Amino acid sequence: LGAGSVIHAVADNQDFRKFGGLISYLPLTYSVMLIASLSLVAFPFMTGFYSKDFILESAYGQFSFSGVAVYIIATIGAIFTTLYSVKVLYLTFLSNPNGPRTYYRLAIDNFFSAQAIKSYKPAHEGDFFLTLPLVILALFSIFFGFITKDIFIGLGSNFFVDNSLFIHPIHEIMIDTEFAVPVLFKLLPFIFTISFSVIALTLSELLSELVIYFKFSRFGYNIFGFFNQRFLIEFFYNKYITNLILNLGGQITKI
Amino acid sequence: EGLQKVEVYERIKSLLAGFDKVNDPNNITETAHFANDLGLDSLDTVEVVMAIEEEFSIEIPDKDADQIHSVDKAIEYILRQPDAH
Amino acid sequence: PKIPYPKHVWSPAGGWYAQPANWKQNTAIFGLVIFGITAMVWKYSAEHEVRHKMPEPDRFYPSRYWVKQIKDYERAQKEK
Amino acid sequence: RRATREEMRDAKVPLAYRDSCAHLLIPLNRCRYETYYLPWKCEDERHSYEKCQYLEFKKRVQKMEELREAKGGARSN
Amino acid sequence: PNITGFDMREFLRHTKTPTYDPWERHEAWRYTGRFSRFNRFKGALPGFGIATVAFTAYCV
Amino acid sequence: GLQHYKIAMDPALVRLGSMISNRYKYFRWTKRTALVSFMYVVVVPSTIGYLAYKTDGLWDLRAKRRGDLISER
Amino acid sequence: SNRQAALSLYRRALKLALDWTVHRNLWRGQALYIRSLFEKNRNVTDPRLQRALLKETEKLLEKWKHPDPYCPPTAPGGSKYERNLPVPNLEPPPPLKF
Amino acid sequence: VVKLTYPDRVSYPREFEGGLERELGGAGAVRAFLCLDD
Amino acid sequence: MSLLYVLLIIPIIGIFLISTIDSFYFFNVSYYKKIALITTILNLIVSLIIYILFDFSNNQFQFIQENLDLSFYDIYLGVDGVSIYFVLLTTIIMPIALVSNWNSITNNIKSYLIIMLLLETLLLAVFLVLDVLLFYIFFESILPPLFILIGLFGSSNKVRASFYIFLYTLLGSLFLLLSILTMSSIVGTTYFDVLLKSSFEYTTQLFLFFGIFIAFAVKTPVWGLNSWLLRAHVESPLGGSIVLAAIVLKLSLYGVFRLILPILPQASLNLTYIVYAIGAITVLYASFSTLRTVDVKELIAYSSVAHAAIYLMGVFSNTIQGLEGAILLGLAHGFVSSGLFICAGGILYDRTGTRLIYFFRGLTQIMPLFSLFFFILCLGNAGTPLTLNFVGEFMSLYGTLERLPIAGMLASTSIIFSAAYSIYMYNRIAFGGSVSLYFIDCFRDLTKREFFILFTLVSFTVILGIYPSFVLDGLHYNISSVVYGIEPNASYLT
Amino acid sequence: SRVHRFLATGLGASMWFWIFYRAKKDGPVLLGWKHPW
Amino acid sequence: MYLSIIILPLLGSVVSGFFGRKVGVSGAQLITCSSVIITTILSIIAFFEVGFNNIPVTINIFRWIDSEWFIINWGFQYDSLTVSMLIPVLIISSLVHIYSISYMSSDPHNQRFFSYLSLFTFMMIILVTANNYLLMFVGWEGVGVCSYLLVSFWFTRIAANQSSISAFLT
Ligand SMILES: *P(=O)(O)OCC(C)(C)[C@H](O)C(=O)NCCC(=O)NCCSC(=O)CCCCCCCCCCCCC
Repeated sequence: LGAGSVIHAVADNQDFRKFGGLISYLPLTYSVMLIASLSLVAFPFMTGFYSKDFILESAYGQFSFSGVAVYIIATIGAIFTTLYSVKVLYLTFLSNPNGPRTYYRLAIDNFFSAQAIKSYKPAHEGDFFLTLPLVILALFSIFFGFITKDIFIGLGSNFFVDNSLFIHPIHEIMIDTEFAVPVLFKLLPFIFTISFSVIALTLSELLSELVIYFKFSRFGYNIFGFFNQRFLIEFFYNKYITNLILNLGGQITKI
Repeated sequence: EGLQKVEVYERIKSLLAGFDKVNDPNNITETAHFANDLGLDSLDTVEVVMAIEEEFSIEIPDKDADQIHSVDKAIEYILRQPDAH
Repeated sequence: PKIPYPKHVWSPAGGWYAQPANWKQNTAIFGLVIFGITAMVWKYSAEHEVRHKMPEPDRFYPSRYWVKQIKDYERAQKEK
Repeated sequence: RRATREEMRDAKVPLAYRDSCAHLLIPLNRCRYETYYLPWKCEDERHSYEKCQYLEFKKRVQKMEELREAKGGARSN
Repeated sequence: PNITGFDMREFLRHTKTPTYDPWERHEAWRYTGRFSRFNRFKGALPGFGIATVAFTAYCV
Repeated sequence: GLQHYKIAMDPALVRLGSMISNRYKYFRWTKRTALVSFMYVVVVPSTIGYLAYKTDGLWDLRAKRRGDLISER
Repeated sequence: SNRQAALSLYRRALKLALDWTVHRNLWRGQALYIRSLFEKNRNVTDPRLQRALLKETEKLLEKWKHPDPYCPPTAPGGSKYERNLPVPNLEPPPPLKF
Repeated sequence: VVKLTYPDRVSYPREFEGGLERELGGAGAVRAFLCLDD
Repeated sequence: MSLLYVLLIIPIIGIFLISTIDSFYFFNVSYYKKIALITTILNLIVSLIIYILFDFSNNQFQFIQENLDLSFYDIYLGVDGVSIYFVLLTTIIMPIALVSNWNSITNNIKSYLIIMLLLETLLLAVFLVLDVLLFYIFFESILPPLFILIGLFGSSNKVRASFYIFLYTLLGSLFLLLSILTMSSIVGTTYFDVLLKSSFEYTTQLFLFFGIFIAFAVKTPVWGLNSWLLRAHVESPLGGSIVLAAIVLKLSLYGVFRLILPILPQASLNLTYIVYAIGAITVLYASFSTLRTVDVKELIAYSSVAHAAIYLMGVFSNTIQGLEGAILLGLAHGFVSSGLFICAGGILYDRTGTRLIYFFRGLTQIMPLFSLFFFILCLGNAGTPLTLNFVGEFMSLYGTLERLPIAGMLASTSIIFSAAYSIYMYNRIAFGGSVSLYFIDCFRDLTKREFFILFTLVSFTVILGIYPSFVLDGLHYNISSVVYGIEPNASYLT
Repeated sequence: SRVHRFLATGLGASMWFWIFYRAKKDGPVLLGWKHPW
Repeated sequence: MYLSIIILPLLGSVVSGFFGRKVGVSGAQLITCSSVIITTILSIIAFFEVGFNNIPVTINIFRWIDSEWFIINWGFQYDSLTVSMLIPVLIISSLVHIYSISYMSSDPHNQRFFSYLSLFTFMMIILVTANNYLLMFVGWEGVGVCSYLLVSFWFTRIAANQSSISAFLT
């Protein structure tokens, strides 16, 4: 929804390559998306903190090979979660403008003689119907996690006592999730979140050179293209699944 | 409501006014040919087009990027396409 | 602006930029229908809502005033 | 005291918490029922329940001290 | 290397703001007070400054 | 028999429909084409039929509890 | 011939660079290297290598082609392209008994 | 990498008095841990 | 007089009424359609009276008539659980088939109306006769009216289509006839009550199974024998196409409930792996080709081949769920197939004169009502829930799977592959652009005639999709009789 | 339209205060310095 | 009450989509949003009643399929899980309904739009409130068709068409 008001501000553009600034232009829109992203990245003491973070301790609480194995996999995924979380915030909001003049040309500077009435349209925010849901979700994305933590998580909560969610004692990990896990692993995602973000803040608007150097290297060129194009999975889907169906149909109905 | 004659003429004027490679900002008019009137060459013309479409938020196809060689044609070409923001 | 469109194309959902001059009384006319059969649903729902655990009288309970399975039970419990 | 099945089953507590340490869990479940599970009214007895679990946990983990020693620090899982 | 002069190192070396260029005047407005580095980060955390003042009051 | 609306009949589209309609008249037997006809008419259904025969009556889930087998043969 | 297409390569050459480098002040100086590179081959006249020169550069555009170049929304490949299309035929249907 | 270097389990399996035989569906069902091997 | 014989004669009054008015009143061609339409509504009323009297829990055939005048080939009529919904379907469809060609038939309107009214008498008699020789007498009698109907009111290649429907049916039936004749020489009769209680040697059952299955695999049609359907279901007039895909296709499915299941028990139980190989190969091949079909009518026709395999696998599943869902699938297929031909053959072909999907694109901009119904019909073809087509597919597939897991699984690909061609057809015609630019003339939307034959057809498939107990209730007791097998603890109770 | 900025900072003021207020009590718990009791 | 939160989102959608001609753009919005809002308010009540007080409630309207051992009902069961499921579904659907009032005042077909989102809301309640797996499959396929109908909402987008196919077919 925060992105949706962004798209309405510009002429329905969706590319980051022509997004920037908009801090003064969309103050409310920036504020909510930061609130949402912080809960998305599991910033401590947020709605998403209790829900997203507990997983890793629950994953690590099950002291098995698989549980520890996916803890690394989840954490490295959480690391990249931070990266695009700031990428949306940086490129759209915390960066130099990259669109045309009309997105930012305010009325403070005259810049016009006979077209003062029109042609400004400097990417204003939406009306009440567009902003009210933003504010309503903003409160939930801050507090709703803490209020219901005992409701769902708790420690011995009896909310699910009509056999709605059945759990078998043979693989209980709730007590181990809070006690046996070392303190470092409990706060480890917090360490990575605050750390790996500032490198992105350092790599853009502070240096803005290492990322370009890494792009143009032959090893770095393909890793950008490979991940951009979705691991080529749809390529392997269209050519060898659906085009195959479309040719078996062709063989049957002609031969 | 849409783009007007005065909307495009002055707005495009502030673009090439920043050139340090034109003869002078006072040599641009409604019918300023990119080569004869103000000082530009065969390679600068496409560089202007790169600017025009970027600040008009449209595309200029290679077929129609060659008839465009004067500011007068720019006014009529853009008003032809209502895709302009 | 406004996209041009044919004026002959009858739509059940309305067409391109459809709004009648009487969009209010017609809205009111339809709104009565939704309410009318909602309580009609609510009546049947209130009559077939079956439960097995009874609530404490102290606790907040909005359904104590319309449902049958506990209204009879509550007055049956009011006999001692 | 320990909670027998006949009195503890009627409390309707989850299967994973049917342990002998759930004596203090029955009063804990009541307070959440009393105050809609708000996590700022049942603070006292919430800590009281975590007493028995924490004390039990240390007795449990201390048992590994001889258990994994008998295997010479081998892999128990 | 190639028939056309194209060096990767020289191509990447020129990846910086040029000392001379015919395009600052059209691109100067971006690097002004409206979108300066200090002004862009002036409201990175909108309510952070106000919240701390109230936080210290609660402590005292 | 009635008349319809006016249509920009495309001869390329019109002639493409003629060939699809009349393709049956030009089929011939080739090394390739018998192999295609043989795979899809003979081999493939023979494969399903062989598997259906070989796994018929073999499984039944109806009320098999813990400690009993899905298989019946 | 050999002139219309030559400008087309430069039309996309700096455009391709911008779609790789989001911070276009980096791209701003990037074009000057591209610009001066074109200026070096100024009075090349013989089509024998001039045609081959255009073939060679087209190879490296593909070698540096972006995974997804930028397009404006109201453009082929844009987001808003062919979104709200009016009917091609505004006149009402003629009197027919169907 | 994780397989060669991953911590061993810390807590013992929970001990349930009576094995939860009755509450888990009787003898014809999966039971809890009660003085079994480890 | 039996209500069943009332069903067979009212169309004969209509034929006699239609042919003599010219001797009474240049009578307008509008009047004869009025008589033909009313005559079918009367059959619908009688069939509805019969259902309101029908008893859902009786083994004896109901609404029989005493004869006591035995000749060598008498006509006996009966209505039990399995055959009544087939009769009910026929009397519902036929009024809609005539309305679908209310304007499209121009020349020989008397001939078209007389054939269809005759065609109705012959089709009801198939589900009503009470012996297998009578079954064959009426299942092959439809060939001459169908032959002349196609070549008198058909599309450009009607001559080829009429020759294909006549020569495949005749050949398959002759193999069926050799089996029916063998049964009568063993049992001494064909009457259902006498013949059902006769058993047969295992070898006899195997050879009796073939001939009947040769016949029903041509008339199903299973893939590889389906070329008559693509010709005679496209080149036919729209009403004939509706009858050929809603009624004629379902005589073979019903012929399994009289000729294969109760009298060849051992033979069916051992030959299912052939049938499921043919059925799964049929689903699988008839889906891929209809994905590539350019004729819009041929795509709808050849999806019937895809669905007819699913309920063909459900009647050989020996499961009470499969057999019932098979009848439900062939009942729902009649509504959705009828509507789709109306959409393609009746609404597009009338306006455009063409059936090439190349010429159609984005009709939703101009035809909002047509797009609506053509979307529910496409969902029903895809077996989307809330549609009786879904319940029939689901119940047939469970029965097919429960009988042979690998075959039901290979049948279960239909969920993936029927939605593939039903929505690919929907987005190419209704969606996919503004409007096709080959239309040099804007199109009118659905008329009131079109809006009402589609509204009925999707009404039946939806109402019986929320509440299929209307059909399932009367099917239960009689379809119990066509199962074969016993349980160790429930057999031979003493 | 200054009301938009007030909502921007007002939610921004509601946030960044819920953390320190909560870190004052729950902060020592997750750090392992002091157990919840 | 518990069967009402199933019917209301359905009722707004048919009036929005089949009589949207006769309620207009603003009427279609007011009817459907209110229906969602009303369904939202009763959903939070059920969460306070089903979960907090621990009373699951059963509704069995009538039979859907009845074949031998197979008796699937149009029946609905509220328990702790489905009230929790219905909170994010109903809070967000309402907000998105409000968010679309501003969003699509320029899109012509605005009352076919508001019916689809209220038709999506109906089938998500069906999915989570079922007694059984088969009725769940109604809300299952129902949201799938609602998604196709919304992905290709701008059906003159070829891109929306392929995307709608992919969503529907996958
Ligand atoms: P005006 O300037 O229009 O006159 C043009 C003339 C007629 C002089 C022609 O340019 C001409 O005939 N010149 C000689 C032949 C020619 O075409 N020369 C132009 C230069 S070709 C060349 O040098 C090849 C490479 C060009 C640069 C390619 C850059 C591609 C992108 C690189 C970066 C990719 C990653 C971002």
